[PDB]
Amino acid sequence: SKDPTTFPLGCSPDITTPKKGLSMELYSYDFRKKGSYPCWDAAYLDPNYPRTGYKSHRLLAKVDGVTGNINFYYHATKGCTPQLGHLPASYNYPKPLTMTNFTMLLYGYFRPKVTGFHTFTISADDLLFVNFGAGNAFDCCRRDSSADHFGNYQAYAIWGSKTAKDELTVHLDAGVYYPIRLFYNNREYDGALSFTFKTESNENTVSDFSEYFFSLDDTEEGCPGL
Ligand SMILES: CC(=O)N[C@@H]1[C@@H](O[C@@H]2O[C@H](CO)[C@H](O)[C@H](O)[C@H]2O)[C@@H](O)[C@@H](CO)O[C@H]1O
Ligand SMILES: [Ca+2]
Repeated sequence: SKDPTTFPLGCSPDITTPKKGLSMELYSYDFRKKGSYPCWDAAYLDPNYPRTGYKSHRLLAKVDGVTGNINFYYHATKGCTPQLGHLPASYNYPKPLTMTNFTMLLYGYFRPKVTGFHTFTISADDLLFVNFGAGNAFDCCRRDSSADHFGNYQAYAIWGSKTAKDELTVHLDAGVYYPIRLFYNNREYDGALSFTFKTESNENTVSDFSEYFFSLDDTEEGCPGL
């Protein structure tokens, strides 16, 4: 149920109009004390960090309606220094934040337009961990109760690996709502996130998620498929 799979389970909500976009939570991420070498904290790679550790830091912002092109590259100018900047407009959060050092959680549902094999390509500085599918990300219209219980990642990218890029090929059904969780961190300096996909049905890369990302209310019974 929770394991990654090429045939992720999806959801069938009883809702005539879903809400556009994913939800986002932003969290602080500190450097180690001055005189530390390296200056940055390796906590971001603690195995618990994407599940619980990120919540030991300050919740900075919680917003809805994240969609469009969510890709970014923040070029820092100084090492081992908090520097302010902005997320792209697509994130619905125009306040400044420490773009050199922060954590971001996105969640909601991906609804495909076509049926078939989708190949998602991701890259990140410093990390992007992706869950995708009911159970693997969270349970259908039962997100609040299953949010902390995601399974092993469907895809991940870590700066400093051999390549810092990953693919995920999954077969999806058009119009089905698939639970998705993105977890991002910048430890220091530059920060970057790339999230795009292709399908077998044409050669174009999709980078604008405007009619693909949705939010659904939880219900007592949930909204499983099949
Ligand atoms: C490996 C390392 O410590 N590099 C320093 C730079 O910081 C890293 O930058 C990479 C991207 O190149 C990445 O964002 C990583 O998260 C950062 O830790 C930077 O501080 C630079 C300043 O001149 O020095 C490098 O040594
Ligand atoms: Ca970085």
